[PDB]
Amino acid sequence: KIDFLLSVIGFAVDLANVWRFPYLCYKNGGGAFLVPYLLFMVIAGMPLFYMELALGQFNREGAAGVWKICPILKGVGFTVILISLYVGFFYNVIIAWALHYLFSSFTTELPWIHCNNSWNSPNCSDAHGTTPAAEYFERGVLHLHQSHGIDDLGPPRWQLTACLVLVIVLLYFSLWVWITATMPYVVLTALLLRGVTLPGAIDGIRAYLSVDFYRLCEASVWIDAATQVCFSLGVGFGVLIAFSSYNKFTNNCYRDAIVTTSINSLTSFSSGFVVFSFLGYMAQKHSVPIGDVAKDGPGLIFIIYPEAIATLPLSSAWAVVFFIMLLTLGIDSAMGGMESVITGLIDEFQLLHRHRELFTLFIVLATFLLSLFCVTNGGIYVFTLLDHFAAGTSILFGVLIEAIGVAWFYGVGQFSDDIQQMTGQRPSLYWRLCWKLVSPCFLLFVVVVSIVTFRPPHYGAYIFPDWANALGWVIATSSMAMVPIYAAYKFCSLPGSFREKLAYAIAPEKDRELVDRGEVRQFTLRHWLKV
Ligand SMILES: Fc1ccc(C(OCCN2CCN(CCCc3ccccc3)CC2)c2ccc(F)cc2)cc1
Ligand SMILES: *[C@@H]1O[C@H](CO)[C@@H](O)[C@H](O)[C@H]1NC(C)=O
Ligand SMILES: *[C@@H]1O[C@H](CO)[C@@H](O)[C@H](O)[C@H]1NC(C)=O
Repeated sequence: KIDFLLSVIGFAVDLANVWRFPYLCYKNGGGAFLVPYLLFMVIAGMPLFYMELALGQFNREGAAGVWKICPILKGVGFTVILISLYVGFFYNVIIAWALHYLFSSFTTELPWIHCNNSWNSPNCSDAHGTTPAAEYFERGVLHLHQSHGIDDLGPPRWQLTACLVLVIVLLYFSLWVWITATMPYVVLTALLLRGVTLPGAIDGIRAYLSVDFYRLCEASVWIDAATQVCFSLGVGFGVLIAFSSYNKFTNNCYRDAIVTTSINSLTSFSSGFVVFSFLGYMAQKHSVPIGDVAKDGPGLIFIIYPEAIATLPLSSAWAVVFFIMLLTLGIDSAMGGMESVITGLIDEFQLLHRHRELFTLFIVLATFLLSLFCVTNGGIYVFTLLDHFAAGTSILFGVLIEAIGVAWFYGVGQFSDDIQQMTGQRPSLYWRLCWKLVSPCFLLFVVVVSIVTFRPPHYGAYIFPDWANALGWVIATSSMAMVPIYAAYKFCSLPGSFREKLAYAIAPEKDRELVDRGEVRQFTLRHWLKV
């Protein structure tokens, strides 16, 4: 009842709809990003959500223990864990920035209002060049002007290192909801009501709701939309399976999938609406076009929202409340992502059941030491590289392998009966077709297009060198290469001839009685042709 609805709210809003979605909408065409996003959502965001929810609820294992249905494909369980670790590495930095801004908001005069300060260049325009908020961010919080690229980083900054330490301590002691869940909705509604009334908001709304029919012919908005759907829904991170492994057996995993995706899409739409409504007003007030008012990067919202707060009556209170909300949202997301990895590695190995605090300490210390790279002078370059290369092709490859392993090796007709065991009904033809044919081919197309059509990352005008791209590709392939290695190890470890090795490697562990009598279900084509 109310506990069910309060659980949907927690999954409906996260840091991926407030921080990344508007920045990806602005980077691509305004309104040309909403067509691939909605198409990919409808096609392969509900089937995958349903699949992971049901798999976790039925097999009662975190991330790699659910692969008793196909022992040879356990490498995706480690791939998703590596992806989660990589994501958390740069996920901590956003919380550090939010803490910095929250501490800086306790003033009678906000520091990002005018440019008379010591961190301002002559190229600053006051309501007329660079805006005071972007200059304040870059040259007072990041100190980006002292870095000459990714090959020249410098020592870490002592102001942001303290925030990172505080975030790490809080996360560890939280890992070892009535107020925390309904605060972002109130804040976003208030911001939307404010931004609707601003003089130049209609132009931004029109640019947001207009679809450009020439930006859809480029193979970048599709990849961005697919990766953003994966980021927002949590598919491909190992989080949904781990969360659902604790749910009741006779739980309706279909209604949850139907409702959570709808509410998530509505929240994403509202966030983009607010951001573009403020962008239009800024562009009108600065006498510049909408596309030439900011840079495409993870500095949006951090540049926009302070300027929106500055126009409210008592701006200090609004700023404090907004940054507290952002801090809580980021903490929740990071703690969930880290708990996924911790529980997966605890379930996998047996010695660690006597190493709980001494394992969480190791994980958080490694995360802190790896996040220390992004608090240097040139940390935004490392942030951009990580954001481009940690997920994307690797996460889509992992999702494709998971879908293939569940729908072709185990069997969609057996998955349906497993669902019908816990819930009184079984999936219809639409769900089975989407699981078996529609989703895998689209995922394969997106993966192939992403690999063949490579676009180097950039931050405004800086173009990354060759070795940066090589290191990024190594980082991306490190998690992807976990499937063939485990497959080869599993094949070589099992005893018997080739046929017996294959039979024990592809058949489920609950079918050993049938396999021992020469009754392998995967040695006939009726099993592979059945939808
Ligand atoms: F095991 C679980 C325990 C708790 C939760 C809570 O949700 C967290 C919301 N997720 C949204 C999806 N994000 C995508 C990954 C990004 C990321 C970031 C850093 C490192 C790695 C990955 C992860 C976070 C929750 C909240 C209300 C509730 F009622 C129940 C659970 C989930 C699973
Ligand atoms: C900046 O400060 C100087 C000295 O305090 C002052 O003369 C100048 O007018 C200020 N700039 C603006 C735009 O007011
Ligand atoms: C700032 O403006 C001056 C002109 O007054 C210009 O010469 C300089 O290049 C500008 N700085 C930039 C664009 O970084």
